[PDB]
Order: sequence, then C-alpha cells, then structure tokens
Amino acid sequence: SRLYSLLFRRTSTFALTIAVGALFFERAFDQGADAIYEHIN
Amino acid sequence: AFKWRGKPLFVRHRTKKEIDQEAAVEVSQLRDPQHDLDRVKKPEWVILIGVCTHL
Amino acid sequence: LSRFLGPRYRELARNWIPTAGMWGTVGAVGLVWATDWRLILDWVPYING
Amino acid sequence: DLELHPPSYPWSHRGLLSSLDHTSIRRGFQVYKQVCSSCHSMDYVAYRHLVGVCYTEEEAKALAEEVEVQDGPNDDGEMFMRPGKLSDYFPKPYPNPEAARAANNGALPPDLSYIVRARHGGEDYVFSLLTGYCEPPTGVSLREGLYFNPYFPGQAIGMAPPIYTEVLEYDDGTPATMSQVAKDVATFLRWASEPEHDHRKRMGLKMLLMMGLLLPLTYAMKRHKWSVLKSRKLAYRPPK
Amino acid sequence: EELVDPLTTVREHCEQLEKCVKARERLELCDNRVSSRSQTEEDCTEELFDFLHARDHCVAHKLFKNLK
Amino acid sequence: EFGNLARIRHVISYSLSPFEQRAFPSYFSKGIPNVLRRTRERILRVAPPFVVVYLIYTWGNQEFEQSKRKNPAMYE
Amino acid sequence: LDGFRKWYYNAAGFNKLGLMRDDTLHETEDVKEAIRRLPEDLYNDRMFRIKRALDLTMRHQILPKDQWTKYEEDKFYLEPYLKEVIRERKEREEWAKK
Amino acid sequence: HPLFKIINHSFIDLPAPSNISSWWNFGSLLGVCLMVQIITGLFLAMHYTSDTMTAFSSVTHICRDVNYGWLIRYMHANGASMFFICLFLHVGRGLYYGSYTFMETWNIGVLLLFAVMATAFMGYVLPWGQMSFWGATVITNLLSAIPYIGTTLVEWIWGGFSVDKATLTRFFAFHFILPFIIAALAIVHLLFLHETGSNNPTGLNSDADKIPFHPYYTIKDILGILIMFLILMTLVLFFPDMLGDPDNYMPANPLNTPPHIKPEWYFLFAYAILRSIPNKLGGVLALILSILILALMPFLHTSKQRSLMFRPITQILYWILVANLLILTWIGGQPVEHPFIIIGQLASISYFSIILILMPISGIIEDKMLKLY
Amino acid sequence: HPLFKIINHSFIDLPAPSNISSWWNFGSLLGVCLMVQIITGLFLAMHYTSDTMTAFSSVTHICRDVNYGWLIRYMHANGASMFFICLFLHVGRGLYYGSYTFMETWNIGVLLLFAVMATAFMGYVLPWGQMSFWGATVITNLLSAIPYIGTTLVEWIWGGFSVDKATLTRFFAFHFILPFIIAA
Amino acid sequence: SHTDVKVPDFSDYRRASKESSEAR
Ligand SMILES: CCCCCCCCCCCCCCCCCC(=O)OC[C@H](COP(=O)(O)OCCN)OC(=O)CCCCCCCCCCCCCCCCC
Ligand code: HEC
Ligand code: HEM
Ligand code: HEM
Ligand code: HEM
Repeated sequence: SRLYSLLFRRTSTFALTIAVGALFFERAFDQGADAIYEHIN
Repeated sequence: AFKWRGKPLFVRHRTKKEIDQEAAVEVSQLRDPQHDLDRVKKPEWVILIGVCTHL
Repeated sequence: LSRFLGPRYRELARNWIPTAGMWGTVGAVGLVWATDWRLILDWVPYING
Repeated sequence: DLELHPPSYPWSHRGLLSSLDHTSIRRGFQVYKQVCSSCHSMDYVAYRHLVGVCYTEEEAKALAEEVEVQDGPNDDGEMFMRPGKLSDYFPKPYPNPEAARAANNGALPPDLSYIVRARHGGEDYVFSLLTGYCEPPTGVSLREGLYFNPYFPGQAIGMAPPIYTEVLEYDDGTPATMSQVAKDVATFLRWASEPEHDHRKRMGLKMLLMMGLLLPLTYAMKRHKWSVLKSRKLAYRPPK
Repeated sequence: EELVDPLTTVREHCEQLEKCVKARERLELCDNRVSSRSQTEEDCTEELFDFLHARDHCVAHKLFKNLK
Repeated sequence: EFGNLARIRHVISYSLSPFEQRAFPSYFSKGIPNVLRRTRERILRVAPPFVVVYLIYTWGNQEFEQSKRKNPAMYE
Repeated sequence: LDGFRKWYYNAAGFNKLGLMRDDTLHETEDVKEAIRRLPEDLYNDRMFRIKRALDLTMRHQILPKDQWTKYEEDKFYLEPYLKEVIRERKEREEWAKK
Repeated sequence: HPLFKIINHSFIDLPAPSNISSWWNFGSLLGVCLMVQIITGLFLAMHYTSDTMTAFSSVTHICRDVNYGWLIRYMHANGASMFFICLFLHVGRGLYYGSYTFMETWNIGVLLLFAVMATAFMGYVLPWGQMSFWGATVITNLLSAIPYIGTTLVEWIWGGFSVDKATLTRFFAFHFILPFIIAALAIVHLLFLHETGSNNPTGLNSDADKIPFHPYYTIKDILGILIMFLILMTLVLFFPDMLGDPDNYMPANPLNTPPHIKPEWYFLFAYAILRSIPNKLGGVLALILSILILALMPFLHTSKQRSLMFRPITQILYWILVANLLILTWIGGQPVEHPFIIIGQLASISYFSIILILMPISGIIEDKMLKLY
Repeated sequence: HPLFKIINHSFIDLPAPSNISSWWNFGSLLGVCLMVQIITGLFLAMHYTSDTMTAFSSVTHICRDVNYGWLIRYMHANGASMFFICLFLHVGRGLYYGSYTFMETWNIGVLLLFAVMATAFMGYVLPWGQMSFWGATVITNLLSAIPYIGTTLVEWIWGGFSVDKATLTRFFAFHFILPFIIAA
Repeated sequence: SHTDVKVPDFSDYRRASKESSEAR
C-alpha cells in the first residue's frame, strides 16, 4: 500500500517510477534475454 | 533470341521434317490461320517474337 | 423498379431526352477533340491536319 | 512441374530460435574459395562481412590480400590490379556473363550469393543437387555438358559434379567427405543469403519475451477498463 | 585410405529397407522393359523418382548425426 | 452526440467501480463453459464448408498426382 | 411446416437474447416511421429489450432458457403499424407515378 | 483549440456501440498498418535506387550494409501481407454483419481496396527481381485486353515497348505517392462513417447502449495493435520468407522465363478467376468484377434484418463463400493441368452465383420463415 | 451531403470580406503552386534516379529525350521560384495588415514556411550538380555549429563522413515526402 | 417508487476498508 501512496498515486511520480524503471529494465531485460539466447545456441 | 527491342527475338532454323509438318498443319484448322511459310521467307528459317499472345 | 414504370415518369424523360442527347454530343465532340482522334477528325475538312 | 522434391534435413539452424554453426560457415567459405569460386560469383558479399562471423580482422585481411583486384584508373590513366581490401567484394570469375556462357558450354553459372534464398527449399536443394548426380536411368539420354541430377529442373544441369570425396582439405581437419563438404557449403551459402540470420533470431527471442510480458498486462488493463460495463446490470422498471 | 563418406554408408543402409527395395524392383523391371523394347520412349524417371524419394527421405532422417 | 442519441425510459442501470470488482471474475470458471456454449451454436453453420474444402483440396492433389502418374498401358 | 418454423426460430437465436422478431428489423425509413407511431409502453419495452440484448452481446452471454422468447409467444407488434407505413408509402408513390 | 474538438469528436467522446466484437478492431489495425508501411517505406526510400542496373544492388545493400536494413525491408514486406490479411478480414466483417448498407462508406472502401491493390502490385515490381519483372509484364499485359485502346494504354504505362527502366522509375514514383492518397481516402472513409456511427454484431439500433471510445475501445485497439505486432514480428523475425517467393531473389532476366508465374498470395483469388475464363478479355473483366462485385453488394440486400447474427441460411452461404474463396486462393497456386482447372472454373461460377443469386433468394426465404414476407 | 457540406461551408458560401484586395489572392496561388509542384514533381519522379553516378545523366535524359521533359523540369524549378515569390508576398500581407493576431493560423504558417524551405533546399540538392553538392555541404555544415551534438547530427543527415550517395538518396525520399505534409 | 428494489448483488464480481483500497 505504501508504494501506491508514494510513487504510483501522484501522476508526476507515476511517470518518474515508469521512466526510472524503464531505464533499468533495459539493462536487466537485455542481460537476461541474452543469457537465454546464448544458452539456446 | 537477341532481345531485340527489349523482347526475345526468336530466330529459328527448321529441319526437312520440321518444315514438312508445319506445311502439313491445317491452316484453316489453325487457331490463327497463318500457314508456316506465310510467316517465313525461308522454310529452313523461321523468325518469331517471344511474347505469348497471352499475358 | 415499380415507381419508375410510370406515365408522368415517361413524360418527364421524353421532355428530358433532347437535353440528354446534347450532353452526350458535347462529350463525344470533347472526346474526339481531347484524344485528337484522327479517325473521326480525318472526316472534318478543316480540322484535317 | 515434375521435379524431385528435396527432403527435410535436420539442420542446426532449422529450429525456431536456432542460430547457425559458425565453424560450418567457415568451412563452407573455404569450400567456396577452393572449389565454387572458379565458376560462380558472389557479387553482393565482401570480405568485411566475414569479420565477426567466421574470421577475425587479420585473417579476413589476409584472405582479401591473397587475391588481386583491378582497382581504379592510374593517374597515367589506366587500369591496375591491387591486393584485395576488406572493402573489396569477392572476385568475379568472368568479366561478363557472355564469357561465362563461352567457358561453360553455353550455360550460365548463377550468382551463388542468394542461391539458397532463390531456390525453392534452397538449403535442401543445394545439398541434394551437389549430392544428387545419380546415373541417368534407361529411357533418358543427356547430351554433352549435361548431367542427370534428379533435383535439378529437367535433371540436366550443365554443372559437372564438383564435390568428389576429399576434393579439398578442411583446415580444421574435419574429414573432408563429400557430404561434410556439401553440408558446410549449404550452411555457408545460407549464411551468404542471410548474414543476419543470427542477429535476427536474437531479436525474435527478445520479442517473444517482451510480448509474453506485455500481452497479459495489456489484457488486464483492458479487462479493468471493461469490467465496469461487463458487470453493469440493467433493469427495466416501467412505472406501471 | 578411402575416406568413407558417411552418406554412402547411410545410403546402402537405407536401401536395405523395404519401400526402397520394392521401388528398385519396379525400377529394374522398368529399366529391363525399356532395355527389352529396343525402340521406345518410356523412361524410368517416375519409378526412379519414387525410389530416390523414399531413399533420400530415410537418408535425411538420419544423415546429419554422422557429420561434424 | 451524447445526449441526443436516443430516448429510453425507466431503464435503471447499476454498475461497479473497476477497482472494487475482481479483474477476472470466474474467468475460467464460466469462460470455458461459455466458449463451449458458443462453439456448439455456430459449429454446424461454420465447419462443413471447410471440411469439404479439405476434401476437395486433397482430392485435387491426389487426382493431379494420378494424372501425372505415367499410364502403364501406354508405351507398351 | 409449423414444427420446422419453430426449429428455424430456435436456430435464428434472437430469442436467446430475449428479443422479439420486430426488434430485429433493419430500421429503414418505413421502419422508423412505424416505430415513431408506436405507443409509449411498447416503444419503451422495445428499447429496453434492445438495450438488454446489446448488453448480453457485450458480455457474450445469453439469457437462461426459461427467459427466452417462446416462438409462440413472440408478438408481431410493429407489423400492424408497419403495414400502414408501407401502404401509405405506396399510395403516395403511385400518385406520383401517375 | 478548435482542433481538439475534432480530435475529441472522432476518438474520445465518439458514441460507439458497447457490444462490438474483436472484428471491429481490424480497421484500426489497417490504419496502423498503413502508417507502419509508410514509415518503413520512407526508410526504404533513403537507400533504394529506381535504376534497373542498381535496384537489386540497392536492395541487397539495404539488407547487408545498412544497420537493421533487413529488419525494415522484411517489416515492409510482411506488413504488406499483414495489411492484406486485415483488409480481407475487414471486408469479411462488412459482408457478414450487413455493414454495406452504409453505402458511401462501402464505396469509399472499395476505392481504397483498388488503390491498395495497385500500390502493392507496383511495390512488388520495385525490387526488380526475376519474379517482379515477369509479374509486371503479365499484369501490364492484362491491360492489352482492352478492345480498342488497349495496346496504347499498355505501352503508355510501360513507357516503352516492354517494361524496362522506364517502368521501374514511374512505378517507384506511383508506389511512393499512392499511400498518401490512401490516407486521404481513409479520412473520407472515417467521415462518411461518423455521420452514421458504427454497426454492431446484432445489426440492431444500438442508440440505447453506447459508450465512450477513450477508455473502452482505445485500450481494446491498443491490445489489438499489440497482438498484430506480435504476429508481424513473428512473421519477420522467425519465418521471413514463408509468404514470399524464392525466385524473387534472382536478378531480373528478360531472356529467362520462370517455369511458373504467380503474383503474391493475396492476388491469387483474382488470378484464379482470370485463368478460369477462357477469353482473355472475359478474364480481365471477371477479375475486375471480382473486386467490384463488392461495390455492387449494397443493392443486393433483400432482407429486413441488417446483420447475419439471426440469419442461419445466409450464414451457411457466407461460409461457403469464404470456403470457395480459400479454394480459389489455392487453385491460383496450382499449375495449369487437370483437375485444378475445372475446380477453378466451378469455384468462380459458385463465387459469382452465391454473391449474385443465392444470398438475396435466401434472404427472401428467411423473411418468409419469420412471417414477414 | 457530408462531403459536399465541407465545400459549401468552405469554398462556395464562406462569408468573406467584400473589400479584400488582390493580395488576398496570393495564398490561394500558393496552394495552386503546391499542386503544380507536386504534379511536376511526380512527372520528374518517373525518370529521375537518385544515384550519384546517374542523377545528372537522368536529369539530362529528362531534358533531352523525354517528350516535353525540359518543359516539366523548368516548370518545376520556376514553380519553386514562383512559390517563394507568392510565399514572401503572403507573409508581407500578413505583416502589413495585422493578420498575425490570428495566432494559431500564423504559427501553422511559420511551420509551413520552415517545411517549404527545407523541401526547396533538398530539391535543389537533388540534380547533383556542382552547385548542389557544394551548397549541401555548406548548409549541412551549418548544423555542425550545434554546441554538443552537432557533429553527430551532421553525420547522421549526411549518412556518412561527407555528403555522398547516402545523402542524395535520403534527400530524394525526404523531398518526395514533405510536400504531402505541407498539404496536410 | 425509487426504494422498491435494492442494488443488485455484485458478489460474484466484488472483490474480497480504506486499508485495502490503497493496495487495490
Ligand atoms: C441443416 C439440417 C438440419 C440440421 C439440424 C441440426 C440439429 C439442430 C438442433 C440441435 C442443435 C444442434 C446445434 C445447433 C446450432 C445452431 C442451429 C443450427 O446449426 O442449425 C442447422 C444449420 C442451420 O440451419 P437453418 O439455417 O435453420 O436451415 C438449414 C438449411 N439447410 O444447418 C447446418 O448445420 C448444416 C449446414 C451444412 C452446410 C454444408 C455446406 C456444404 C457446401 C460447402 C461448399 C464449400 C465450397 C465448395 C467448393 C465450391 C466451388 C467449387
Ligand atoms: C561448391 C561445392 C558448389 C556448389 C554448392 C554449387 N556449385 Fe555450381 N554450377 C556451375 C555451372 C556451369 C552451373 C550452371 C549449370 C546449368 O545451369 O546448367 C552451376 C550451377 C549451380 C547451382 C544452380 C542450380 C540451379 O538450379 O540453377 C548451384 C546451387 C550450384 N551450382 C552449387 C559450375 C560450377 C563449378 C565449375 C566446374 C564448380 C566448381 C561449382 N559449380 C561448384 C559448386
Ligand atoms: C508513402 C509510403 C511508402 C513509401 C515511401 C514506400 C517506399 C518503398 C520503397 C522505397 C520500396 C522498395 C524497397 C523494397 O524493396 O522493400 C518499397 C517496396 C514495397 N512497398 Fe512500399 N512504400 C510506401 C508505402 C507502401 C504501402 C502502403 C504498401 C502496401 C500497399 C507498400 C508495399 C510495398 C511492397 C509490397 C514493396 C515490395 C517489397 C519487397 O521488395 O518485397 N508500400 N516501398
Ligand atoms: C485502407 C484500409 C482501410 C482503413 C484504414 C479503414 C479504416 C476504417 C476504420 C478506422 C473504421 C472504423 C473502425 C471499424 O469499424 O473497424 C472502418 C470501418 C469500416 N470500413 Fe474501413 N478501412 C479500410 C478499408 C475498407 C474497405 C476496403 C472497406 C470496404 C469493403 C471498408 C469498409 C468499412 C465499413 C463498412 C466500415 C464500418 C464498420 C461497421 O460499422 O460495421 N473499409 N474502416
Ligand atoms: C511530391 C511532389 C514532388 C516530387 C515527386 C518532386 C520530385 C522532384 C524530382 C524528381 C526532382 C529532380 C528533377 C529536377 O532536377 O528538377 C525535383 C527537383 C526539385 N524540386 Fe521537387 N518534387 C516535388 C515537390 C516539390 C515542391 C513542393 C517543391 C517546392 C518546395 C519542389 C522543389 C524542387 C526544386 C527546387 C528542385 C530542383 C530543380 C532544379 O534542378 O533546379 N519540389 N523534384
């Protein structure tokens, strides 16, 4: 419940959490995905 | 063929038999009435354009 | 069509016929001229050439 | 038309996310360089495409500098030949296709750059054709410069059978059996016709992971915003 | 030292199967037929295509396990 | 636009807030029965044309092959 | 013919949404004139039935089998009013024709 | 801003029927596909050269040397295929649910369909492969069928005795310019529709139950866009050549003819019809009618119910129509020989007889069953 | 009729001031010039090739071998000049008579002016003459002025170290596509 | 009148308290 009241209720903060998360998601996704592809081939 | 005018220019030589059958062909019974010699100055020599009347 | 098989409907058309022909004529002349159709234009004495 | 239909072979890149075996592409490039380059051309493939796929920068540089390539008009105003550069494309066997017609008994050996892509079921066809020079059966007779390859259209390919067991020696030492050579050159030609095969499949794997993440979440958002209506209860209350 | 092309060993091992030997029997009869009839235009391709289709189908079932 | 679309009377309409209701109420609970209910009301109208397309397609293929197959009696 | 008409009425499937036959008519000019001439209670029942059918099609549901519209029960209410619209329409057309 | 009003009037506060199924997504998908095609087409146009010496070389340079150029090219090709898939399903939705009674919207639609087919034909000519050149000659030859002015017209389009560079360059110009006309015609298509509003699968007046579009049919269109992108990227990244022809990867040889000439699969139904009619002209006409029969469709509606939700006999006839459309798509592929030909001839006869004759008679019978006729 | 309604409200009955002078013609002229350019541009596009080996050859082939191709090419060039004459007089009318108080119309106008200038610049690069190449390098170089991302941007547009075929082809694509955005 | 009937039950819809709202 805290998160909603902190980063998901104010739209500005909603955007902040989205942008920041996306900034890191790429790192994680690419890394994880690559691991999988490599393992496959 | 020499691709004359951007289209295959078929140039052919015919055999005694080849020339003999084409004459035997029924001109009237031909889909297009044009006896072999009608399209050739030389029986041994036939020249055609390679575009199917169809498409 | 039921409504169009009518007496006045026919009268209207008859009255409208002449005008219609005129319009086709204009177009026909137009097509002949625009396309420079020579088959037809060759008949006209002056237009020839 | 009536033609033998090459069977399906269990290729290492046949799978949905299965990439190419790059040692096989290197061996097939060696097969092309030592056998297939005498008649066939590779006009859309350069030596710099081999860097990071089969060879390093210095190995591909040595491979490019082994050959000679006319390159530009000398200041004196004339042609001259220079050692190939990583930017040079693969050398022509013939300066023009009419020389190929004259040298190959009227037949034109086609560009092998996209042969696999241009031939229906290419990878298989290629393998089959190269390994399908069987004896013509009774009733069929072929003229000189022709060979009964069931797979080839008409079964009369001008190309003589180019892969005799131990035709060339693989630098890797893998036994150079006719087949091992046909499979390697089919992998290589495949690579040639699609140098991006590997990169793409990685993009497809990332696409499948992203769609598996995003489709249920967008479905959940749609079902949130559509639940309201999907629960709406209507009641008719005539005043009566 | 003959370098064995696994393809050859797989090829006669696949010709030992039953559909291949039946098609080869028609092939033989067919070819004998064409041979027997001195002047004819009846080729054996269809038979030969059937035999090659069955044989290369079972070859392509198990060829690539012997290739590095 | 809205307001001038239609005239209804005495039709009460109740509803709930999205966040107040479960997102997928009995999704597979009734979804399956319904999807199955649906398929049985439309399968007899939809499927038999595609069934006879499959038969015609196979037939054509096989017939074509037989057509291509050499006439044994011919050439002998 | 009566039983086969009941079977076709079940196969049409608008009774499963609680609709009448006259609810399923395409609203042309004559149909809208016939709908406008309806009394208020019949019009209100028609609009509620159409709204309920649209809601059921939204949720991909049908009514329970006890709530379906029995072929025998369906009432052709708009029909009487419609014939007139067509009759009047034709009369006017004929007048113009002549 | 006044524009915001227009922005709202067509996408936010537009009253839409609450019960429209996923089929109503497809037209929006078509618009997205149009943009996608335009965007990918623009990024093909920065490296493509419309010269017969260099067109194949430029396409190979796009695939091999431009960064992710293979991605944009195969996205363009499979997006054309996705465009025709969504177009066929959009037209099938319009035929099934009685949406052709919106006559102006339907006629602007069939104009859009003709424009999209012409754009895809010239675009397939553009890479200048073996298959493109022989395909172009073939259809350009189709025009020669015209009784009197045919030869001239063909030569005009070709720009010479036979398709050659003259054609390629003007086909590049026309293939560039027509999708913007398609976008303008789509704007006219949207206008002629909002005047009347969309139809619903029950075919009834949905004025009592309409909802906004922003939160209800926007997230639905976003989900449909995501699913269509999933199918497009699994078509591009996994099977990039299952819908194309291998012979298009050879350069255009005027001397060498292919053993079997096809257009791309979405032209097949038409191809079958053309081949079926013995007379060349007949084929061309029937072919045209094949597409045009649709325009003719709003005058053939003889039922008192708009949609086919409550019409089972016409539902059966509709699915038989979809069935022999699939049959005509298959036949086009098959070569010229027994019995593919007869099927083609029948399938075409059955197609025209179901659309022209069987559906209005069935609608009359269905009106008779409900004690309406 | 929902398509004809637009015209009636916009072109046939629109209430216009009775006393507007000939200067108010000019904007309509601009629209006509736009079409003229598009039409002439389309008939240049059926023979022009955007290859640095063949662009000058294709332009000379248009002028010398295409029937009335010199007419369409010089109509395109002088129609670009006529477009800028009518554009300058349209902007001068807007400045003189206080028409800039229609602020949204004025801002859409200055966006149109930027788009037309970019279109004419890339179109002048397109024939690949001596003057086109040195002109392109010059203005592309203008971008390099950008304080931090300038170099990259220039190289991006050029598509390489220096303007070369890479540029010509993308300039052909952009010069083709921008007049439709100008029409919208 | 307007009180004859009560809001229909949404229990099969309703989830299973501001305490929860924040989470919901
Ligand atoms: C039809 C006889 C009666 C069947 C009764 C079945 C039991 C009904 C009662 C129990 C409930 C079972 C499920 C009910 C689902 C909904 C009701 C239903 O499906 O009814 C049967 C259906 C529609 O029936 P209806 O339209 O009322 O009248 C039949 C007219 N023949 O009609 C059908 O289901 C059969 C449709 C058959 C269509 C065959 C089409 C074959 C031709 C395809 C050609 C494709 C192209 C071929 C090549 C062309 C070019 C060469
Ligand atoms: C290395 C082992 C190869 C491979 C993989 C292929 N070839 Fe050749 N080839 C040559 C000639 C003269 C032709 C044309 C013959 C004709 O058209 O009649 C060919 C053709 C091919 C093809 C195309 C088959 C088709 O259907 O078009 C393919 C896929 C192919 N070859 C594969 C000549 C030669 C050589 C000179 C004697 C040698 C060496 C090679 N080819 C080697 C190879
Ligand atoms: C205005 C936007 C568009 C532009 C600028 C454009 C541009 C191009 C270019 C340059 C090519 C050649 C590159 C290639 O070979 O792929 C091409 C090919 C093609 N385009 Fe477009 N296009 C546009 C819109 C469309 C649309 C809307 C369609 C669909 C009707 C389409 C269908 C095709 C097809 C089928 C090809 C051939 C692809 C292939 O080589 O297989 N284009 N386009
Ligand atoms: C260029 C491709 C096309 C685009 C972008 C397009 C766009 C759209 C859009 C956005 C809609 C509204 C949303 C919807 O109902 O799906 C729509 C509806 C419609 N379109 Fe199209 N369309 C295209 C092709 C066609 C064609 C070819 C036809 C004619 C067969 C057509 C006929 C219709 C009809 C009848 C509707 C109304 C749907 C209904 O109320 O049932 N469209 N189109
Ligand atoms: C979509 C429509 C258009 C197309 C297809 C098009 C196409 C072309 C082509 C192929 C050329 C090169 C041929 C030549 O050298 O003249 C060209 C040149 C040119 N275009 Fe366009 N154009 C279009 C619209 C415009 C517009 C609206 C303008 C004005 C802003 C314009 C300005 C120019 C200029 C200045 C040249 C250079 C003419 C010269 O060589 O002196 N074009 N255009």
